[PDB]
Amino acid sequence: NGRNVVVEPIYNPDTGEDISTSLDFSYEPLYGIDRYINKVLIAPDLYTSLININTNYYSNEYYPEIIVLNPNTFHKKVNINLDSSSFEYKWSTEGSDFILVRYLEESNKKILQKIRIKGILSNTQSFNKMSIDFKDIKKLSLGYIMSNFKSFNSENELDRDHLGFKIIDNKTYYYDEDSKLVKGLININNSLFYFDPIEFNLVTGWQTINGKKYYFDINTGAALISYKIINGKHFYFNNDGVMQLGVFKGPDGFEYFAPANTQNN
Amino acid sequence: ISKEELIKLAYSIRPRENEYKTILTNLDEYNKLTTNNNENKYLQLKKLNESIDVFMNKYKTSSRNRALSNLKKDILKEVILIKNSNTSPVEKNLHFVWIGGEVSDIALEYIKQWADINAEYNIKLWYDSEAFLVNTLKKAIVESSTTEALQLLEEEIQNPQFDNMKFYKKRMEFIYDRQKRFINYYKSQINKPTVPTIDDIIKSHLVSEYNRDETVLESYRTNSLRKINSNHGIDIRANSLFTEQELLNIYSQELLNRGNLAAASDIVRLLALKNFGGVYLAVAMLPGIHSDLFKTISRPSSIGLDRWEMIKLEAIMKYKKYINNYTSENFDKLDQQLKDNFKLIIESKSEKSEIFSKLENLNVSDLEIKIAFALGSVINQALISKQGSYLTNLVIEQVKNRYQFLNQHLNPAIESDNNFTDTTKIFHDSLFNSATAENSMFLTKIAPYLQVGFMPEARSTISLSGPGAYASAYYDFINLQENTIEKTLKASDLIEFKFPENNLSQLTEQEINSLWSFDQASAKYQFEKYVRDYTGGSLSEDNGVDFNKNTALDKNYLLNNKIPSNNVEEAGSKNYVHYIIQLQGDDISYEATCNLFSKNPKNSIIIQRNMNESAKSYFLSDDGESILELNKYRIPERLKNKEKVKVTFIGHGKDEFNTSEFARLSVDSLSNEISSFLDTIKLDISPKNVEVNLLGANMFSYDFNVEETYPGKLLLSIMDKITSTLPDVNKNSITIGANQYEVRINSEGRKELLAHSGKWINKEEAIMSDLSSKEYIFFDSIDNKLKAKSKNIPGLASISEDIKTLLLDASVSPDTKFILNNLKLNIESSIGDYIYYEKLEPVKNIIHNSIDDLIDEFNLLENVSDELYELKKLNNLDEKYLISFEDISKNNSTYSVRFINKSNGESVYVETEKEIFSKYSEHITKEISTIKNSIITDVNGNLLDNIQLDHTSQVNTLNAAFFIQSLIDYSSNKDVLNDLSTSVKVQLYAQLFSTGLNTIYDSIQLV
Repeated sequence: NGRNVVVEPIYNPDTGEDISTSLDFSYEPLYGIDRYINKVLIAPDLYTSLININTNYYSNEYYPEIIVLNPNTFHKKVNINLDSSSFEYKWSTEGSDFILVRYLEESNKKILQKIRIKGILSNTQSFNKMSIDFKDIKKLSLGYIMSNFKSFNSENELDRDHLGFKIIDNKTYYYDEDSKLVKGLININNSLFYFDPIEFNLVTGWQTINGKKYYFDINTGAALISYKIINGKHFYFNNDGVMQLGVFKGPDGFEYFAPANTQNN
Repeated sequence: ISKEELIKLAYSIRPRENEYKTILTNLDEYNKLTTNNNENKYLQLKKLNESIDVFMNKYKTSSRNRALSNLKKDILKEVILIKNSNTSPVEKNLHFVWIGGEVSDIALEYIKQWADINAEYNIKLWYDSEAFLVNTLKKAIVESSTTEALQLLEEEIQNPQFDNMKFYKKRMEFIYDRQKRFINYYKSQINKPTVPTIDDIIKSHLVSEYNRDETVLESYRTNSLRKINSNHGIDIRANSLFTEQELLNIYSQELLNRGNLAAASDIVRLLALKNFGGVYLAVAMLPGIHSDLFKTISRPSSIGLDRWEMIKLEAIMKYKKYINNYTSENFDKLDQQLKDNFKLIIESKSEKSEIFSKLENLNVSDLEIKIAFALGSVINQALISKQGSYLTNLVIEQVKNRYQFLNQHLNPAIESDNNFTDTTKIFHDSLFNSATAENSMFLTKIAPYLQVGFMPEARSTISLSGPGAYASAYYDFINLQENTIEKTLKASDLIEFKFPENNLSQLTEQEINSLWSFDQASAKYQFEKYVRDYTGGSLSEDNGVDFNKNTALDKNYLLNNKIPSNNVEEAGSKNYVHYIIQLQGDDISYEATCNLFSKNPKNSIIIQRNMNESAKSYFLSDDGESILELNKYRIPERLKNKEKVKVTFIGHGKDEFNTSEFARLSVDSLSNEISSFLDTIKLDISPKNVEVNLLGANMFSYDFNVEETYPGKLLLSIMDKITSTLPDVNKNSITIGANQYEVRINSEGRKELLAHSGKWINKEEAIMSDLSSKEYIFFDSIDNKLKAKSKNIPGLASISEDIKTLLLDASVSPDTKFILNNLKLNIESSIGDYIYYEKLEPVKNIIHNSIDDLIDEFNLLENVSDELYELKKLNNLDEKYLISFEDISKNNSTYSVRFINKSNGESVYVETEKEIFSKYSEHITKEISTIKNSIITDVNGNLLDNIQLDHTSQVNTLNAAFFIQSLIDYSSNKDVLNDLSTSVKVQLYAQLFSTGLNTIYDSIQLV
């Protein structure tokens, strides 16, 4: 389905037993595998009037946006309970859904937690059903949030659905199958490519990944493999693309590829 | 409908509760109380719904709430089933309202046409005998207040940068003072033992406070009475319409306190339809036209549907006229064979016998009323009701509730005798301190109630007694509630309550003339007319240096003085090019083009069409500080990949409401200009969506009728050119748009405006009104008329926040504080209207489409479950029967489906002519064959799965697994009777393991 997490209430085995009316989400089980997950789709049920979203788990690196589906419960008001303060939120609107953004700066690390409530502006029944609880204030409304909180333009988000190389700016991306925007060191057809893991764009030139040295072509972006001439010097890589220090054979003959701080430095 | 099937369908571990027993007893009373009378049955169903609501509110985690919600949905079907029972025609009457003045000759011709076509229908015209001079009194008050305010503002008239809203505020203050004096004089003549009349009090006030003549006003009262009494007039005071003192007070405060004749006419409509059952039509309505007599004429694609309908009416009433001044300017367009075809096809028939339809059968229920439609919303034009109609009582109860709320929150400000500003501040402080979460939009709408009809952008009757009250009462009737204030209505329920189109036929020249509202452009042109009438020497502000000034592009001034001083920025995407075009040789458009180039110094080009030979494209290079004089209006290679184009024409427009010219061009001339410009674009850009702007003075955006406006016909011609010539741009990827002023931020941070004098003026309320009133009009994809785009809601919120900060500022005059408060109320009402009217589109991507696909699959699953349940009810098959889906062998007409018992396995056959259980069986066979080839082999009951690492082979198996798993696992509605879960489980087991269920026929192995 596109590597999307579907949070769902547990189906009750006993029919006569009382049905639970709460949903909880936390970023804790996404630790380590958040670099593969596209989005999170919380899907409430008929018996759901309370949603807790624990947004304080700060040890992750990538935070997927949360899309809250529109419920059709018999309850008068359904409750969203975020454990965060009333400030550091900017609201928006992309068509007919409500966008909430948590942007906070800490430890010289940027955290952008985005929450979207899908299909909530279509009619006043869905508009007046939601009531959002924070850490410092509680029992709000979407009209209160629109009147009080600061608004930002979310229409600048150019990264829509694509399928191949997009040169949408001076930068360039990949946009793989199911439009996931891959962000690491990946191979696509037969050659290794590198996309910078904090801005998602393709980077060229010299690169270092966990100490090892790779080289990526300026014209294309693929990892160089054979004995290649770079700026009048000579370098040798293996099939994996990493340079090797030692004695290896080129077309002109064997050569010596020394480490740094040597007789020639 | 389940008298005894509700039990053993909703089981809980706890025993039966008192509210559940009340629900069961009330349901049994409903089922055992069956009669042809519908009102008692409706009240019984409403009591049942209220009992279910209070039980589900009391007990939250009960296991019966799912079955009770399904019962609630069955109740919402049953109310439509109850209303569609008494198919009886309405009693034959027509009602028309004209209060306070002479009946116009055009409306007289319309009602005589209605009487001539419908001879068997007894028409009526309602009027007030004591109210005949209120229109003249209101006109005199408006003219006196205009003179009083304009004598005070005469020293500021001479400023060309004058703002109109302060003059309108002063005129509204004087109007409120005169109305307070008149109502004090009217309430001063109640304590006398003798009784006066309303027209006598109005005449006395007119001859005391004006130079009015008693004999002239007596003559005007007398001649107006005989015209109405000859033209089927019946008095509203002679009949027993006015019964309740609350409704008398409502009519008195909406006639004498406020000169609001349409609001008085609304309660007149409801009281007339409550007393005498009849069919109401407005005085600007025409009878319907048969579609068969005009279907031989093909409609052109360059003419909208409303334009085609009104030129059809103009073609009918052009030759056989029946109207003294029926304008046919839109009919007089160039179509010679269409005009000749219309002439022969209306001269080949008889006179008023087949051209216009008849009202010979209007079959409605006692509870039902029908109402006209206008752009997806109801409108109080055509009504059909019997005598004593229940939903008509609901509408008048909603009007009573809204007026009671308004009077309760207004009467402190009425009794507090102050001036207009303090009175409306007391009113606003009383309203906003009682604003809950359910009527915030309602209070924001009815907040500028005292200035309705006098100040621009003041619409309160729509929420008080008009289409908002009608839609609220429709919701209240359908969903079985009491006194809903403001909630939405489904389009399906609205078209189920829809008036017939061939009986309504709304489109009328008088209807189009009345469709315009008192907006910003109307207020500006009325102010200009007032100044031009009061002062003999009018001021010509359009002359300037406008002509004979072929100013070249100052490259040094553009590069060194404007782009480094660009203090503004945008937060939108940059995959577009800005084709900035200058159409006039003046410093105003030169500075406007320079400022737009400051807005976009990267992608924009400059084309000056004030001269012809020295016309090219100016833009920055790949490096900064370099401007190219490239000819042929071309673009660099960096701009050859953008998917959007944003053309912009900057010029002037003459002072005319709905101006037909821009920059001394016309619609067709500018369409040919854009076509000739597009002949050079086609070799560079193959875009996905286009966008046309229009900047310049006296260029506004209108929201009621987008046709007959300047962007409408231009939009139609340009969309024809786009869908003919430019590839990969769809019909719905079109956008027209008009803007009046120019926005610039200086080094301080303030927003600056450019006027005709060439200097920069901080007209903050004008620039905020322009930014909040700019719209975009596009062509909708359902093959309909032109629609308006949704505005930038965060942009409106930013404008409202800036208004809030400027109102919290200290050095701001109270008049501008009042104007900005009104603008904030208008912006909040606009956002509430976008929420309320369902004008916000859903988003479309890969993530959002799958959610809607599962929603549609669940709805289809519920429909199949309900139809299977009623089939099992009809054919008297018990719970032990399992339907087969692989055997949908059919006859020529009916569909035959077989059943398998779970105890002895016989194969009976039943016949039912339904398209469902054939395509659904095909779907559940295809989604089982999708996973059938995902299994390589079966070894001793263990299935060896085959995994596919291709992405497109993983979506199909996952979708099939979801589709099978949902309808094999989910407990559907009324699933204790029919077991569709095991009915598809047996089919899945048979197809996965053995030979299929269509082949297995032996009873023992079937069991």
